[PDB]
Amino acid sequence: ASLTEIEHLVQSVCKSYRETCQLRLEDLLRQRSNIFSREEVTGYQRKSMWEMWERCAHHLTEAIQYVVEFAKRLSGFMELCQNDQIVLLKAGAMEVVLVRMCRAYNADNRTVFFEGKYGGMELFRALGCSELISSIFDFSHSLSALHFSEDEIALYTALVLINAHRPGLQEKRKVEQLQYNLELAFHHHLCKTHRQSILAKLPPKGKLRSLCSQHVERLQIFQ
Ligand SMILES: CC(=O)Nc1cc(-c2ccc(N(C)C(=O)c3c(F)cccc3Cl)c(N3C[C@H]4C[C@H]4C3)c2)n(C(C)C)n1
Repeated sequence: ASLTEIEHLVQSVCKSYRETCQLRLEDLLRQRSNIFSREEVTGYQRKSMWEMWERCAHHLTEAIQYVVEFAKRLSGFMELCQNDQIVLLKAGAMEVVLVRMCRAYNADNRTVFFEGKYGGMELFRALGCSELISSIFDFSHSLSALHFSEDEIALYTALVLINAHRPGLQEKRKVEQLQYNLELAFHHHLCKTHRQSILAKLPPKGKLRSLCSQHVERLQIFQ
């Protein structure tokens, strides 16, 4: 599986990402100045956990939808069997959602974009999940320091999803072979862009898994 050919793989992945990222980077950057007032924040803090949750769960389900679209446009993903398609999405999707959040986060003032404006962690107080929210803000913050280009995220999240060590896989070797080509592609694009430095700054092995184990833990869905 050759080199001119991983060059096309890099371009292609980067395109799928761009075609499924839901909010454009430009808009997020532009809207940074648009912050929630002291009153608009109080409004959100007054609502019940249940209304926050509805709003949050709808935004998540749309985001997952986009992640699933992204996967479906990566080379070879659609050629894997259905059970394997599912096992990779079930295991990675919310991890990708989480990494995609860092583009909507603003290290200047510890704020994130949500429903048309930018807001600190206190916006989400009726959820009663200060610990979890707070550790999402910290992961988003130490990711914002890498100044991850859009293409690096696309390649990195392609590797979040395409992972042959997910328990449950049945054609492991065909996943391995997609994963390998994607790893080379990321490496090679880092070398083309002089950005090899970022490989050592990326989430320690398992930081993402365990933040997702913790996140998936709220099924407020049950009620
Ligand atoms: C336009 C818009 O608002 N989009 C939007 C909003 C959310 C969104 C949707 C849901 C969440 N929250 C709050 C949760 O994922 C969540 C929950 F629903 C229940 C308990 C704990 C958590 Cl973190 C958050 N958080 C978590 C952390 C406070 C920041 C932003 C963010 N998303 C995600 C798909 C990226 N996209």
